[PDB]
Amino acid sequence: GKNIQVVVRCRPFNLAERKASAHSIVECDPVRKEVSVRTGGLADKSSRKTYTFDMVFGASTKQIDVYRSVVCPILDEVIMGYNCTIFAYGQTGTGKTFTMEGERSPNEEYTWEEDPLAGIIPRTLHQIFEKLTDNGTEFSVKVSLLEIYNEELFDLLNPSSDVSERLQMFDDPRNKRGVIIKGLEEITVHNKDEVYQILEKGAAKRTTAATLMNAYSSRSHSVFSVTIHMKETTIDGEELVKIGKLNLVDLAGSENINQSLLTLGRVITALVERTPHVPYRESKLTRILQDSLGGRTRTSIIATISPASLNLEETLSTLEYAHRAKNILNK
Ligand SMILES: CN(C)CCNC(=O)NC[C@H]1CC[C@@H]2[C@H](O1)c1cc(C(F)(F)F)ccc1N[C@H]2c1ccccc1
Ligand SMILES: Nc1ncnc2c1ncn2[C@@H]1O[C@H](COP(=O)(O)OP(=O)(O)O)[C@@H](O)[C@H]1O
Repeated sequence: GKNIQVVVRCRPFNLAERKASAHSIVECDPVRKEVSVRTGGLADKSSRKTYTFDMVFGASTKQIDVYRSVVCPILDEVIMGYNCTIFAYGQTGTGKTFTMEGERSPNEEYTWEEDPLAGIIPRTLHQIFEKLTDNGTEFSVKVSLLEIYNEELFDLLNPSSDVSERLQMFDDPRNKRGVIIKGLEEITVHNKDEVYQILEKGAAKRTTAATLMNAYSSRSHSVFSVTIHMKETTIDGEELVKIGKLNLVDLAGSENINQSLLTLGRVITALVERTPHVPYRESKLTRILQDSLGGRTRTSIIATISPASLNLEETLSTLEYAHRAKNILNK
């Protein structure tokens, strides 16, 4: 089969950390695909815990590095007409949103297409209209942003209804690994020069959500999905139809009440321990992404961590968690 691919990304020290000359307890070595953590002692002598992953990125990693090495390959499979999912997992403040969405560089330095701080989502949409418009492919693109807060579903892209409007989900009559999400708005994206606008509306809606729900940005789970309908007309004249779907999942903070987060962990454990029963149905998150966990979707997890000594317990928790997920087998 194809085991779930797991990569670790350690973010750098923030400006409010360097002024204190903070000592890092995290060492990354991409070539060895390892991440080493200082668990005690001194900088002259100490013990450490090491873990090997499918890939490892350190503080110096740029957004372009992440996209080229992990996303590009995945997007290509999506273009081939396959289903793919990428999870962002880790403690609040470690880089989940930065990685999945990115942000705008300060003082309007670049346009959104050239902003080096752009994350996976914008780069993906942009490239999509770049690699397909390149070919004589007849294609369409739809996006949806589904968010889960306290086990309730919200549409963060519907410009018609406000966030407070919760959605309903049901099991799909056909697909046994799928569900039906009543009301989930799907937005057609005609061209890259329409991408930014769609994302801005999402960010804006997220602000109203923050107002209404406590610690919304750290406790919610978000699923940004992109579906590509393609009518390919190869140079040989044959017209092949393909449907590609990609799920960019930004999970709630993992730091020590969140039924979806608890269940995801239990689903992963059940899968790795080969336990007969997998509790997918015990949460909205796992029911919605059932196929991404031991199913027929290509899945990858980007675990984000802090290099600060103060986050040791949480960083170790994140690594152990990510480490275990490597043993999951999809098809
Ligand atoms: C001023 N500096 C300090 C902060 C500015 N950052 C900011 O406003 N940031 C929010 C906005 C900024 C613009 C996009 C938006 O988040 C956004 C919303 C979603 C969502 F899931 F909601 F649909 C998904 C991805 C993105 N990516 C951002 C992006 C970043 C770079 C290039 C292209 C697109
Ligand atoms: N690789 C990185 N390089 C530079 N800054 C980063 C990086 N990862 C995160 N940050 C910054 O640290 C803060 C937390 O990142 P964020 O992605 O919002 O965390 P999370 O979504 O995991 O809570 C933001 O201010 C962000 O700009």
